[PDB]
Amino acid sequence: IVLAASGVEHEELLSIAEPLLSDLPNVPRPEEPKSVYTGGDYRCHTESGHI
Amino acid sequence: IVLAASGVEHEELLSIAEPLLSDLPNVPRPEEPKSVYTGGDYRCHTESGHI
Repeated sequence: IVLAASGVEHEELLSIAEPLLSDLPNVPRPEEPKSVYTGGDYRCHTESGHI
Repeated sequence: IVLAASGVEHEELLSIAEPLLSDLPNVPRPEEPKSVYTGGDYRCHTESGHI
């Protein structure tokens, strides 16, 4: 998680977000899944109601 | 057009069906269309309410 402000001086948002967002428990980020690039082909002629 | 009967004497059937079909005009038969075999592939998933 990450906040991001575009018009807020840092002290305001920090003093506001510390009391609320400091309670989330600590857990180590699981690894990312795996994707590979392969060839392929896909095909679907439009509906006969459009031909 | 061809008439095919299973349990009928030929002469009676011919006598009945001669006055009705003999009047059709004669015309050369059009040449049969053609199709050449071509290996291909087809895929289409079922409606996704039944997976």
